[PDB]
Amino acid sequence: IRKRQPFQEGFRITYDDLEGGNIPALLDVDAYQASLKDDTEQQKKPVIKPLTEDSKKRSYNLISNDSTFTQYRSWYLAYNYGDPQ
Repeated sequence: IRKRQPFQEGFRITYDDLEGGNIPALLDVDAYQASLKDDTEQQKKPVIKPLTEDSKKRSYNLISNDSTFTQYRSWYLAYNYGDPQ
């Protein structure tokens, strides 16, 4: 990663600098699958279920419970999808 204007000094990048580059959460595959399949055993699939914690119950630090984004942010993500302006 380099700085487009290079001669002006300094190159520091902080969390606030990655506007709009918030990393999407990972959906709960198991949950979706299960739901659909037992609906099958009986529609009404809680696809939605962004997963909150990992196996060892380590949090993914979601921005909120009813959102699809985590407090994690990435530079790559931003340069590619963030605001071009």
